[PDB]
Amino acid sequence: VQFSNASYEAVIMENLALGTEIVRVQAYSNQITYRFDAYTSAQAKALFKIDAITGVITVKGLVDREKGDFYTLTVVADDGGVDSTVKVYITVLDENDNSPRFDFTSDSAISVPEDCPVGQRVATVKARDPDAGSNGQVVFSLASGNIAGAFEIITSNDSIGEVFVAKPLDREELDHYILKVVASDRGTPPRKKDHILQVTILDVNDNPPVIESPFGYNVSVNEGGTSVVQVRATDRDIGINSVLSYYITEGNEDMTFRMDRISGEIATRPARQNFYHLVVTVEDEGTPTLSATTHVYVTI
Ligand SMILES: [Ca+2]
Ligand SMILES: [Ca+2]
Ligand SMILES: [Ca+2]
Ligand SMILES: [Ca+2]
Ligand SMILES: [Ca+2]
Ligand SMILES: [Ca+2]
Repeated sequence: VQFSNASYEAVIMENLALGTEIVRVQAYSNQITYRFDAYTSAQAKALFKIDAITGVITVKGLVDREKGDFYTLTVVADDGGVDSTVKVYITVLDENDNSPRFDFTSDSAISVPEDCPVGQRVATVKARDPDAGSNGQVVFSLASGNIAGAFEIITSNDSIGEVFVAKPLDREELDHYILKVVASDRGTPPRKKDHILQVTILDVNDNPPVIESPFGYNVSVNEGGTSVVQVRATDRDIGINSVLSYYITEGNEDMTFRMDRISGEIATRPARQNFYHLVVTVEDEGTPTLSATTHVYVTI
């Protein structure tokens, strides 16, 4: 009718082996038998058992702190003669038994213009770890593919990773990244999960046409429609940012010459001076418009 103690307490690690003895209830007057009362939860009765004779409570099931960190058992001491009851309080401590998992709201493929300023945010990732304290805090890093330190990841709220431009980008040097984002917990030792973020670098019109002849063109013609010279230029950008237009902008007031806008070929017009100094402008078709100038000196 009386118990060895006012209540019983035990502190156990989650995932403790089945059969582990956690506490012994003892009552005294007649044989005494021990059992859980009717009100003790189904969840608790699946995890713990009490020996009818000894009063020893053992681990019966898989104790998972992420499913519950505290149980109240009520134990009946039946002398076969209402029976006395006593409370048993079980605290469950944390194992670092979970790795971070990325949420599906995490960016996995982004497009960044190569003139994206240092400090601008280009992506966010989110990860969770259901362990307790340090075992559940998440910190992000860029473990590989972060060529020349282009990007940096900053962690908020042990939960969100913000990806920023850390160094100026240049599509003409590197037009894509495969960043291996790592979510680590702060367990000792830590558990980690990786996530791939693909970065495509978009072109800006940041390269001018470059004239292939550094000193311009010096030519003699002795012609109606006779080709005189082809001006050529290149451009390091792509798409419309490297599509070139060729114009004669000065020295052709008497209309002796024609320049094909696309090919840069100069011809005499179908149709007087012994000498012409043509100025040629080459423009790309991007924004802002970039251009180069060259000189074409024509002797007839
Ligand atoms: Ca667990
Ligand atoms: Ca963890
Ligand atoms: Ca845990
Ligand atoms: Ca560039
Ligand atoms: Ca460019
Ligand atoms: Ca260009």
